[PDB]
Amino acid sequence: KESYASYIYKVLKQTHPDTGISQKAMSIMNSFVNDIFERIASEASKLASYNKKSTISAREIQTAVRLILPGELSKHAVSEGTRAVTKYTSST
Amino acid sequence: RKESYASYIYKVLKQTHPDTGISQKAMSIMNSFVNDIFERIASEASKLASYNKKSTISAREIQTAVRLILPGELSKHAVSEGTRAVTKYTSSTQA
Amino acid sequence: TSRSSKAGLTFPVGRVHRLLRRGNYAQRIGSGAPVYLTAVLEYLAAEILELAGNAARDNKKSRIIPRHLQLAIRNDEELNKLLGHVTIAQGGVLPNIQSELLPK
Amino acid sequence: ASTSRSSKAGLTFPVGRVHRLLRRGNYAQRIGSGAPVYLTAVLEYLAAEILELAGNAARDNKKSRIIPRHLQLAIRNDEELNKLLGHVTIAQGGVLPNIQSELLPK
Amino acid sequence: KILRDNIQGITKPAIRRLARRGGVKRISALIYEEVRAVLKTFLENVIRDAVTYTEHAKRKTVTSLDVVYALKRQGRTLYGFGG
Amino acid sequence: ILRDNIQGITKPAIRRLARRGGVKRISALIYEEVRAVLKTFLENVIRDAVTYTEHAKRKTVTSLDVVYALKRQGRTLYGFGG
Amino acid sequence: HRYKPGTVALREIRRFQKSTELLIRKLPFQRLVREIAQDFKTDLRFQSSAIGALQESVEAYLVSLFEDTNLCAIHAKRVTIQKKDILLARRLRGER
Amino acid sequence: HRYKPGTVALREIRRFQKSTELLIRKLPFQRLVREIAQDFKTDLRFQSSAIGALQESVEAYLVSLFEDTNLCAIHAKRVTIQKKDILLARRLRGER
DNA sequence: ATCAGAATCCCGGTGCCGAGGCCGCTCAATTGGTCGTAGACAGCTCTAGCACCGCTTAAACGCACGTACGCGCTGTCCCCCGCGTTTTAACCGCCAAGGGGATTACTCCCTAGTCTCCAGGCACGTGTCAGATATATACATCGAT
DNA sequence: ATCGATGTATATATCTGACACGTGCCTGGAGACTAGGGAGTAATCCCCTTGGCGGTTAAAACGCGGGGGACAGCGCGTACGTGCGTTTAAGCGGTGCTAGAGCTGTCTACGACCAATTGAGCGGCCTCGGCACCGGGATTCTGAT
Repeated sequence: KESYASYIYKVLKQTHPDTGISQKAMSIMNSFVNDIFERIASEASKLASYNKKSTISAREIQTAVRLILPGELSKHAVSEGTRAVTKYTSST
Repeated sequence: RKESYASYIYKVLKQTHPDTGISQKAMSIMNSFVNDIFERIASEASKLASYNKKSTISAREIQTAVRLILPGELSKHAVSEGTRAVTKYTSSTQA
Repeated sequence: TSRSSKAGLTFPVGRVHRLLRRGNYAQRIGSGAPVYLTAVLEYLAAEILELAGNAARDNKKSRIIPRHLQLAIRNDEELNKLLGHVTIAQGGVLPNIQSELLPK
Repeated sequence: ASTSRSSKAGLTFPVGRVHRLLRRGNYAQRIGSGAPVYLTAVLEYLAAEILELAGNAARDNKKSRIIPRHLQLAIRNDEELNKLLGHVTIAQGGVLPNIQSELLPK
Repeated sequence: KILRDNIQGITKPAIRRLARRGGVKRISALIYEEVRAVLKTFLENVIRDAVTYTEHAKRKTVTSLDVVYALKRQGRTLYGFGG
Repeated sequence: ILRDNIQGITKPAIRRLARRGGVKRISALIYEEVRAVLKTFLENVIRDAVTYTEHAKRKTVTSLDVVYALKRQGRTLYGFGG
Repeated sequence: HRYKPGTVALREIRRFQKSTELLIRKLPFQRLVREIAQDFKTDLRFQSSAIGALQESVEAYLVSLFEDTNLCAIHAKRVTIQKKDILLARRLRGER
Repeated sequence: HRYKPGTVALREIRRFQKSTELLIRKLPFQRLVREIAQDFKTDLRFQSSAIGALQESVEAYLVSLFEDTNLCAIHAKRVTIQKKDILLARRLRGER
């Protein structure tokens, strides 16, 4: 049974390398990550369906992020996403 | 060619009310309502099939989605109408 | 010969089956699912149009306009619950004045 | 053997697992190459933000272990995440300590 | 056994504590019946959705995932029990 | 370029809106709050509609974009397509 | 002669509850919509039906808001609606 | 040494707003859940975590409802909450 | 109760424009055959949900009593309604232009599908330390004077 | 002002169970090759969006008088909060057992796919009748008497 739990622990130690996290908080974080993933994926799928497209690419994910996330969070998530995509494209 | 339910909504209206007419804006409203209900039921059935690790949408999933979405009287009547249609269809399609 | 006539329905069984195949809902789709879905849609459409026709008859009209659909939906508790968050264009509102504002 | 796609993108969350979830989730017939990377980066940013606010809340309470109460404080105290998670209930989260002014003595 | 009268099990002090967490300072005596009725309605809705999910899953035990999906269906998303 | 168009929603229009809502008597300070509520709701709907338009690489806002944005906001509009 | 200060308001209430037309003039609403859209993207164009859908949604939302404001005013043993009534109506509906 | 009728109530408000524990005794809630579920399907079984999730959701919903009731009681220049306040709060939330 | 005037309802006439019907066409549903696979069913395991008993003790409950607050009444004054007069700009129609949205055709590169391999992540196991509990205690706040 | 009660915060010590680390494995992710079709781009056309002119009239703005409704103050009585003794059942811990969740194996019915056919449904054109607008009499309803 896969979960985000180990990755959340790594991010937490990367941010604050002296605090632990309870199991209930781990379950809450995993559920929050799954919920956000589901919302973004469903929005991107509907968006690609409206425009008669048959593929999910970076642009639809960017537009879905701009749709769900509030303005400051949307701007920062878009900036980080475009940074990661540029890094991956340069590295390939 | 742009598809819609408008030409079927008229047949049902003439069946239930032989003499009443209906404007174009009501066609748009009824088409939107039918599309909305269709998309709601289909999405709910898709999620239902995804929860049970299945890959087929059958009458079972659609019936359970109908029970979930519609209020109690509408759910019971829609289930009765759907099961009657399905039993009539399987009665005929091989016999 | 058509699947709607075989099931005794007026709604298109084949078109609903194509829409279910193209909507990206599941990898496979059973044979009776489109029949069930068209039966449910036909019943709901019949209920809404019957109520709209009755509302139009009460208004002494022979044409169904958005006002009649709006009245029919808000005057039926179950459909109002089903369509609570839905707004109908050119539908207006239910005639309802609070008793506290009525005069002496 | 070769490097994980998260290391190529420079992220901690698994890009390949998100790609598998996108393929198996019945969202579209095709999935672009950069879509899982973008989604992974967004998820990592959101997780990092929540954990930063939860860690700050835990340090304020002089605690060294993040518990659901600190998640509730972090989410309900920030306006953006409260808009994002306004319809979300957190188990064992409690409520914000807010008292109406008229109920106070005098 | 068949159950009959367990709605009174939500005692008056329980309602008073729930109101104290919500910030209510002073409570009038007819509130309790209304709160019990609201509880009955909400639990009936959620239990109907969960039992429908369970009956679809061919199971006889209401799994916590069923309740989580039932809550999500009505928009009352709950974190901490999966999904 | 445009200036102060929230006054274009005149006081009699708000009065007529309140009359449909069943309001019999209106305080003088209601109008500014109603204009602010209008400006925020229209800002949200226009933001989502322009986002949907920008995705399709279009320069015109179609009725379908507005209908989709409203459906996303949780208030569904019937009779305008979709 | 003059009607009493209740009566004309009630007549208007009945008249506008019986009808289905749009209450806001179309050109002012159009200009407001274009001004608001000016802040997100320049040189935008609007289909007429899009502006009509926007106007219909605004009419429904404002009408529902005024209904809720009337109920929360009647709760306070008042006829007249104040700014605080609208604030309460929006706070309880989860808009603030 | 009787306290004035405000001050103990405020102490309880601070105590339960700093706390997190479940406020409803578990066994009566389980029995109520069983009684309610008995109607839809006989001889059912419940996982413990399912009942825990049900109780968490109920407590959160009732806390939100009581906050809204308190707000609409404050609107009427009162402190005591009456049944009409709960009715108005549910009517504005958009519940039946 | 009355009566006059303003508003609404109803009844009939005329018009007009949008709904209903008919016809050509085209492309989307149907049918028939083949093939892979998925889910229905049987069977085995072993987990956990239910039922019970016993002891404890903390929460609920019933009642007495006091007092703070809801509610009804009264006076006041202010500010919103309703109507007459002036102004202005919304709307309809008509024309002109141009630009961009939808369509079609061509191309090429990007992703599904399959294979082969291997390393990371996840149950199982473990140990140790932060926090829960308990206890003592200090401190600030409510209350009565 | 002030001190006593009192709950609440604070500091320390034992434990404990829950969290942080190690290990082995196995299955899901990465590299490589293939085809093919979906998406990017370029040209076209026409329709449908924007802009301007004019009038004219209905709607918005403005002034003003006044009345009725919001609001503040006051009295009262009763309903709810607080405290205390009693009792009741919730909680915890152990033990039982059996129903049923969960996993695996098998196989056959059933649904994806593909090519040919053709007839149902959609776009366009035309017309006439339902409804709307106008107008005028009838009825209702409101407010002052």
